[PDB]
Amino acid sequence: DYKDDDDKLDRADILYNIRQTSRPDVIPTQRDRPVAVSVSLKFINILEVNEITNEVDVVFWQQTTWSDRTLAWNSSHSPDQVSVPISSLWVPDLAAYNAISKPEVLTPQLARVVSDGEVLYMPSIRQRFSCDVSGVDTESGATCRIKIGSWTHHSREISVDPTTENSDDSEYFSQYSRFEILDVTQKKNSVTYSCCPEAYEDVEVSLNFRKKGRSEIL
Amino acid sequence: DYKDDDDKLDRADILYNIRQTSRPDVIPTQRDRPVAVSVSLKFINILEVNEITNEVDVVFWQQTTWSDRTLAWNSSHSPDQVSVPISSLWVPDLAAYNAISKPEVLTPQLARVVSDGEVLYMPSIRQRFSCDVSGVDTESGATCRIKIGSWTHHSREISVDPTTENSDDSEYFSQYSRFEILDVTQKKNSVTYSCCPEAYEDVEVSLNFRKKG
Amino acid sequence: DYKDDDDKLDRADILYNIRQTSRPDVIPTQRDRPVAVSVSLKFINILEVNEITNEVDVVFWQQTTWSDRTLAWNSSHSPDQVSVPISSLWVPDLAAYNAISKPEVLTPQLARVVSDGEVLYMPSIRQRFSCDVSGVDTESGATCRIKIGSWTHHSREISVDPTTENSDDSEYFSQYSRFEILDVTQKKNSVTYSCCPEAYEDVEVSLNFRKKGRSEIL
Amino acid sequence: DYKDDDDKLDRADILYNIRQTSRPDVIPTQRDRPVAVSVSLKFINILEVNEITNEVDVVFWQQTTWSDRTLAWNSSHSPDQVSVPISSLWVPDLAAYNAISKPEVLTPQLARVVSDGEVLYMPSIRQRFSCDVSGVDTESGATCRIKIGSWTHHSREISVDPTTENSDDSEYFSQYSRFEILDVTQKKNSVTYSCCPEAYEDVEVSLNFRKK
Amino acid sequence: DYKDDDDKLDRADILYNIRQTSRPDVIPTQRDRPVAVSVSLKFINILEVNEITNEVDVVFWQQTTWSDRTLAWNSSHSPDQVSVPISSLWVPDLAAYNAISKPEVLTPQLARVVSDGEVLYMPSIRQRFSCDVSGVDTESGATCRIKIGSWTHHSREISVDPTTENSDDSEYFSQYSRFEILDVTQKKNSVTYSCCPEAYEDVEVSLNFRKKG
Ligand SMILES: COc1ccc(-c2cc(N(Cc3ccccn3)Cc3ccccn3)nc(N)n2)cc1
Ligand SMILES: COc1ccc(-c2cc(N(Cc3ccccn3)Cc3ccccn3)nc(N)n2)cc1
Ligand SMILES: COc1ccc(-c2cc(N(Cc3ccccn3)Cc3ccccn3)nc(N)n2)cc1
Ligand SMILES: COc1ccc(-c2cc(N(Cc3ccccn3)Cc3ccccn3)nc(N)n2)cc1
Ligand SMILES: COc1ccc(-c2cc(N(Cc3ccccn3)Cc3ccccn3)nc(N)n2)cc1
Ligand SMILES: *[C@@H]1O[C@H](CO)[C@@H](O)[C@H](O)[C@H]1NC(C)=O
Ligand SMILES: *[C@@H]1O[C@H](CO)[C@@H](O)[C@H](O)[C@H]1NC(C)=O
Ligand SMILES: *[C@@H]1O[C@H](CO)[C@@H](O)[C@H](O)[C@H]1NC(C)=O
Ligand SMILES: *[C@@H]1O[C@H](CO)[C@@H](O)[C@H](O)[C@H]1NC(C)=O
Ligand SMILES: *[C@@H]1O[C@H](CO)[C@@H](O)[C@H](O)[C@H]1NC(C)=O
Repeated sequence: DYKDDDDKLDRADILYNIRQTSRPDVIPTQRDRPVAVSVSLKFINILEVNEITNEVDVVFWQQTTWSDRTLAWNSSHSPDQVSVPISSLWVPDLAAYNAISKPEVLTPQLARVVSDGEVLYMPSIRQRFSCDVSGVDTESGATCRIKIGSWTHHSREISVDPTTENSDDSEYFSQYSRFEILDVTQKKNSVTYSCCPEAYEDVEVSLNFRKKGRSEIL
Repeated sequence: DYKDDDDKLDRADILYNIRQTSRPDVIPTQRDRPVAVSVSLKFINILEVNEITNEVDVVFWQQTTWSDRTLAWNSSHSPDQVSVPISSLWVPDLAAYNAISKPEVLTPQLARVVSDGEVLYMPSIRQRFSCDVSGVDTESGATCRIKIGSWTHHSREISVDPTTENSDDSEYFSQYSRFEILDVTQKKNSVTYSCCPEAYEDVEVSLNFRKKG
Repeated sequence: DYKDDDDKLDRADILYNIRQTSRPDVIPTQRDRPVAVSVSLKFINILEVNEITNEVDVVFWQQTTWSDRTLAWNSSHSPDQVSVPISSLWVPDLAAYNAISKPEVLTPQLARVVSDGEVLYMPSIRQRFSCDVSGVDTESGATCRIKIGSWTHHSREISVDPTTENSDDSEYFSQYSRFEILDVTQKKNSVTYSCCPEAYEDVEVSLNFRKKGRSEIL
Repeated sequence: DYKDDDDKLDRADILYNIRQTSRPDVIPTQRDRPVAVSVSLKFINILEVNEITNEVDVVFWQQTTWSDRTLAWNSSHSPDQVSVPISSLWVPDLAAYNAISKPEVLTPQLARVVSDGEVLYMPSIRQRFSCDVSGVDTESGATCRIKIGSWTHHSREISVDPTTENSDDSEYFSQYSRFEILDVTQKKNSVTYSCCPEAYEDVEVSLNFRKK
Repeated sequence: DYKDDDDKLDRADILYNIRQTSRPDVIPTQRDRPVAVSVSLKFINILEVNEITNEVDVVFWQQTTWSDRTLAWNSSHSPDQVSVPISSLWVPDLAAYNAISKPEVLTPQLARVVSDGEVLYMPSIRQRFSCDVSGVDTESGATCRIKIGSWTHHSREISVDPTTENSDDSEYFSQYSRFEILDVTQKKNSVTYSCCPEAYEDVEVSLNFRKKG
């Protein structure tokens, strides 16, 4: 309930409840279905691009959501959401398969838990990637592909699905970047290896971008 | 009162009381209203300015204050204030929305708790930002804007307000910097996204500065 | 069996069982044989090659497995595998003898424990090495050798064995690298020092790689 | 007692006593008086100097001492001193007001606790500062001032005092540096802010140095 | 018993025994004598040298050993040696007097404990030092001296013994370095300061090296 959101004791009790029920290390599979993790990257900046080494340095908000209805509560007379340290929660073990640096989280490591069991987590992350930088200094731009999925959970355990297919991230991308975004495409993809049987679901993020205000030869 | 400030046992007891009462992970919403967080950035140094990439590296003291009346005590014959490790306290989950590096805290992670429940927290932070660097080597200078607000609490849970809206920062900015400030303003601002319902309050800090001639 | 894989209470109980049985600081010697650790490096990216200093900066997945039969459970009607924080497990104290930076782990620090007691651990690691970079700009390429073994356990306590002896890592190495891999060979080798006659087993990883576009103008 | 310093059980007992008595988060104020913190910086290395940006990169030993009498014990027949992890002790919340990087501690984080309750702590610290570098290539040299005081305790709670006003740090400063030290002065100084009522005591360390 | 080395339960019990007896924060002084620490550096690489600033960036293995007989056990029918996380053990608080960066430890932080109570600890460390780089491009080479000893324990509490062989230096030093080692000499010395009592033992490591060519 909206009116009761700022009831402190209620929030403290909800946090207590969440921590009693939460299993931070066990996947919240419900009904023998995989955990449906939804992921959508919102690019904030493109900081370094190297066309020779095919490397980019970027900042993005990793919009992440999933359900654990064992965390759910009756919010008819209590807050609808609270913030929770992610150390108290299970969080999907996502990794970018083509990252070449550690994900640097720039933000407080808190998630929102909603009374219906939905969890929202959105770290601001600075990270470097190996991807196709060719064409960045052209009209059509470069297309850098970033693949994100579970590091240890195959598709029967975790499914990683995109939220919105196409965007140009206009509400998020810095107007002061040297670069501009032409399109961001986010699609389901699946990876397997010859060594190892199971398939892994990932989201393949296609970042099409170019140098801004480039001087051309016409 | 200040005459009892160095009563060690009193300080120990106050710290004990604070740790018994404090809920570090719960917003201290009193009277069913948002937590009023007051913030002002005091710029100490401008370390690097890259007009190629529109990036700045700065050091600032983040003066931060709010109230949690449940922490209050009667200081008629006891210390007015004590220092407390911030891990013992709730602290607002502030973030700079246009930061491009982690906030590096340079100073002991302690806050002051006043006997009326007021909390004062002021880390010296070195951090990099993406902001408009155009004009830094002109008379009018550059204007670099930094937006600071709660990362996870919307306006009904936390309000973030500027302590003062206008400053020359003269008491704080390093006289030895190769840069000089023309103005620092701090304004209330609201942020919303099409994806999401609620609004998030922030403080928009506008740093107008130039390379000294 | 895999129909029971998403039974969450079962997963929680396996994790509990593993944590009750696991001795994280004790080598899991079975019978009185050394722990047999299988290791195979899959190179993902070659970030920097410094011909002046003979140094390389690389990213690789360190495919690692060993068994601890005391962790095994009956999985007739329970999950075959779970993910486990490596803090809950013994892991081999592997080190690269010619590393010149710390191994930076880019991925969630989780392992897979299989119901037969097998443990699989595969961190993505960025690390710098001192090695022979000569030849990198030639058809034959450079051969960079990295020796990896236990830091404190001799051959009677831990044996370290390569899996695949030869490969070009085509499933793993980035197509966007300015380098290309000719061959990755991984062989057993033994190290002793005049101070200390006890043999230490290691895998010698020979990375044969070359710069793309070796022929240029000037 | 000299003879008992290496009595290991005695050292373990003292450490146990210290940890039972110590309040690491409470200032050790005695007799309604501020904690007297004595501080002296000894510069070891001047690693980088930038005359354009007025920044220096230095290494120094922060010689720090104070007393907590509640830690004292009778050492007539036991060790006079032991080493203690600082996480078991209260240590002053000192910070350099013009630091522009994190203090990087290069040494084991241990203090010495003396049987009279004196505590000695001396980290080697690498840190960058914003200060006046002009004149560094001249004979008179540059004078870089570094202000060190409590970050959260005002003068009623903690006094920060120099041990020794003048020195050229000869036993400490690297002979192999490309800079040389002319003089290091360390003086009491007091800082007040228009926002806040009380004064904060600090040591102003004036580092007079030049390129060789 | 080496045939009993792989008895897992035996190893678990030894670790239990070590952890019950170990005092990680107390110097293991036996018979009212200083802890006799043996320590020597084995250089693996010289990565960067700057003759202008007199700085070197090197990698070495810190061969370290000492005794704590309270850890001893009877190994007639049990393992002779086990690996132990150093968090479970006292370790000498060694530091380099002329270090200008943190010691970056590149290896698992385990020590070996032997059934006679000997402890062996050998971190691979990358670290930068301020030292005499003059002569590096000459036949005579440079002589960079690195001074290492206890940070807080004087000579009556900890002694250091750096005596070791060096004709095996090519077993350790990288063949791929830009530099070559002429000699590594490691000798006892003592340090005192006018301000303070006691002497602190150190190991003066003289790294005599030159650029190849
Ligand atoms: C696919 O799943 C998601 C998850 C989160 C979001 C999301 C949340 C969101 N906020 C709540 C939130 C939840 C948790 C953490 C941080 N933040 C608000 C807000 C506003 C200003 C700065 C920061 N966060 N803002 C935006 N733009 N997106 C969207 C989709
Ligand atoms: C709007 O909220 C605030 C919060 C703090 C301040 C504040 C506090 C303050 N000190 C107390 C304090 C409380 C806590 C932590 C550190 N410091 C004193 C002082 C002086 C010299 C260095 C350090 N701190 N100094 C200054 N200039 N501003 C002002 C407004
Ligand atoms: C010689 O021993 C090994 C060990 C592991 C592997 C292994 C595991 C593996 N995955 C499972 C796993 C277990 C644990 C941790 C991470 N990953 C799958 C997978 C797929 C996409 C990204 C990540 N991991 N994938 C690949 N290619 N190899 C191979 C040989
Ligand atoms: C104003 O307060 C002080 C505090 C300490 C000192 C002090 C202590 C000191 N040592 C003891 C000590 C205590 C504790 C920690 C480290 N060290 C000896 C020694 C010698 C060689 C390296 C290291 N330490 N050496 C020097 N030069 N100064 C001086 C004044
Ligand atoms: C003066 O005291 C010492 C201590 C250790 C050594 C020592 C130990 C040693 N190993 C055992 C060990 C003990 C503990 C930790 C790691 N390692 C073997 C070995 C071999 C290959 C990589 C790693 N370690 N190797 C070498 N070269 N020296 C020598 C003298
Ligand atoms: C939630 O609680 C309210 C009042 O406490 C009650 O009327 C309502 O039935 C509850 N909802 C459910 C689903 O039990
Ligand atoms: C506060 O404390 C003093 C003495 O400690 C007492 O005189 C007074 O009544 C107390 N209550 C209030 C509300 O001040
Ligand atoms: C495993 O448990 C199943 C399930 O009840 C049972 O049929 C059988 O006894 C077990 N199988 C073994 C021990 O091989
Ligand atoms: C210290 O201990 C000795 C021996 O127990 C005792 O005789 C002496 O009186 C004590 N000193 C003080 C000052 O109490
Ligand atoms: C050591 O232990 C073995 C059995 O554990 C025993 O036979 C022997 O007497 C013990 N003492 C010595 C000195 O070996």
